[PDB]
Amino acid sequence: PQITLWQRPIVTIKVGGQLKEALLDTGADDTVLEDMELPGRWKPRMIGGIGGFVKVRQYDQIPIEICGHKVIGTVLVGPTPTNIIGRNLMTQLGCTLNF
Amino acid sequence: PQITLWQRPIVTIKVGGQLKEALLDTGADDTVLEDMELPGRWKPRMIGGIGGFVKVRQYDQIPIEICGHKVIGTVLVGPTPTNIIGRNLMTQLGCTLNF
Ligand SMILES: COc1ccc(S(=O)(=O)N(CC(C)C)C[C@H](O)[C@H](Cc2ccccc2)NC(=O)c2ccc3c(c2)[C@@H](N)CCO3)cc1
Repeated sequence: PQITLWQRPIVTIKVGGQLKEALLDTGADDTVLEDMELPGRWKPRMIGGIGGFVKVRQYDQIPIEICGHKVIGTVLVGPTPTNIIGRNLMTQLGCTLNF
Repeated sequence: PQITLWQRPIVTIKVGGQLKEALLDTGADDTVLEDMELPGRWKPRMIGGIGGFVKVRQYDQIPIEICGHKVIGTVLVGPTPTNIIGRNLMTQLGCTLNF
């Protein structure tokens, strides 16, 4: 698809069995999801953004379906107010910024 | 330009007389710059990032030069870790996301 930016670039994802909405975010190094239940070991991590620093849980090699395409990568889980799809997964969709 | 996302999409911009590096950010509704002094008056505004809400200054009708392009819009100034270009300016560039 081609997605313009007159509104938020929001897509449907499926992770941990659940369908969710998420934001395609070229400013995010990594993918950050709102608190949910995910299986497997994780490791604590700190990320920094506009509101300061937040503590997230880092999950490795987590499968995520984005608009029907299965990708896999690191997923951070924590108290973000919005599900965010980072570059680490957008590369795997073959996604580009065009102007 | 077609920009892949294997690395951060950084561009040089010219604003308020000054040359600066900023991040192309589809997850940002609005453009946000670190403390700067801009032409014109501002009003207070609260914006919400990954760590919570923060007070910024909203300047309207700020001209900005981005990748050989001239644009003009609202620029927010406040405690952001990195300068970010939001959708409000990227639409003026004609940016799209493409899978
Ligand atoms: C290592 O992985 C990460 C991933 C994401 C982040 S981040 O979310 O903190 N962020 C990094 C910088 C560029 C600020 C990138 C996103 O662009 C960020 C995501 C977000 C969107 C909505 C709500 C919370 C977070 N976007 C913004 O901070 C942002 C930027 C501008 C903006 C708004 C938000 C609106 N809430 C109000 C007006 O304009 C940091 C580290």
